[PDB]
Order: sequence, then structure tokens, then C-alpha cells
Amino acid sequence: SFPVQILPNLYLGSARDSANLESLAKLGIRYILNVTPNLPNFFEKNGDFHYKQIPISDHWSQNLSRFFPEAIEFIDEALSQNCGVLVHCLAGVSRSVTVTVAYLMQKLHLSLNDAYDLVKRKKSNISPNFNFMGQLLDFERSLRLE
Repeated sequence: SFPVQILPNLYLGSARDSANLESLAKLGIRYILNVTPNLPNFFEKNGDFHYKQIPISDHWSQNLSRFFPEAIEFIDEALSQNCGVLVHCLAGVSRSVTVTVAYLMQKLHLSLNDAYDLVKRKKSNISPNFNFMGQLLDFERSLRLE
């Protein structure tokens, strides 16, 4: 299996997907965001390619993880440059799913339902995680404040 395209330039990868830097390059992906439980936050530029790892604790907090903003800035900084972005979850998928849905809500002004549905359309195995769901509804309320 390979990473799915949620939107032009926006890709979502699961733990089992072929994260082959050559496959990625072909698809015209110069950015890569690894979302994974408890890894040190780190980033580096490989000339063309950009790489970043940000933690997303799947703990009960209603807390975003302050990395949602960075994750979005990173995805945004890519999409703006009109080039591929891969949001990858190295363990499972819930975390990268909650990240791209959060992105879709803020930058494409989609509601949770529409955003989540868009992702379910391209990734049917995914299932909701109540904790993350609670955090995204929280996130949407801020956005709603306007």
C-alpha cells in the first residue's frame, strides 16, 4: 500500500505504507511530517526535502499538543509552495488523521464532519478515537469563535 491523496499535494500515510523517499519524490513530495507518540521533536533539510517529527500524545488531555499549530504551519508552508506533503503516522494512523483533519478545518474552513469524511473517503480502515474527537471538537469551537 502507498500514501493516499486527501487533497492536491496533501498525503496521508499509515504505519504499513511504503514511505519510500523515492516513491515520495516521484509523487512530487518535498515535505514529510512524522507524527508519532513520544519521539523527540526534530527537523532537518535534505536540500530539496524538508523533514519534521512532532509528538502527539494520545493521552486523555483535551489539550491539543501545542504541536497542532506547528504541524499546520509545516503542512501549510508546504502546500503554499505548491508541493507535496506527507503526514505520516509511524505507529498507527489516528494521530496523523487527527492532524490532517485539524488542518482541513482551519485552512479549508471545513467542519469536523466534512473534514473527517474527506479523510474517510480516502482511508476507509480508519476509525474515530474519542479522545482525539474530543480534542478536535474543542479545536473547532475556537475556530467557531471567529
